[PDB]
Amino acid sequence: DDWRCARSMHEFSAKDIDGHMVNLDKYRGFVCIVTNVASQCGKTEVNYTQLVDLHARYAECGLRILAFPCNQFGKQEPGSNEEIKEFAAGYNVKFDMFSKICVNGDDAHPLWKWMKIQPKGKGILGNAIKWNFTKFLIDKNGCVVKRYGPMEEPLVIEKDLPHYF
Repeated sequence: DDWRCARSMHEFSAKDIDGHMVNLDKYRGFVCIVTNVASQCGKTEVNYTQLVDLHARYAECGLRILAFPCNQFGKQEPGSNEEIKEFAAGYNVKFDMFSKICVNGDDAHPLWKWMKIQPKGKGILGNAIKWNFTKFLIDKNGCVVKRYGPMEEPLVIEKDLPHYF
């Protein structure tokens, strides 16, 4: 449980959707949106399309997006990593797709256990991720700066990006 004493997203690693181990310190210096995704939710389309739009408009200013598939919410991400990769490609995703994980419970990926206990990572009701497409905004130092619920369209994050983005 070394995740509990971490102070930055940059202290974690995660397998990408192709199986390559990513050291998240590669995001040092970048503003990041971290989100749990699913292919079989009613808002799947609006979330993917808006995240792609944010990335197209702000990648050159240093925005990065880390999408973590998760099957814990209505069994709405049942497919294999290869299937999910091809699904995201259908929305023209060019940001970073990760291998499927859990976000709640003791088996949750340590990055997610950590984000949920940060001062700005707590939800409106409590810490647990409530459904697909929760979003966390992470600053260039790897700290959580804001959390957005499943009903928040990604475009709501845009105003919270740095004023010179």
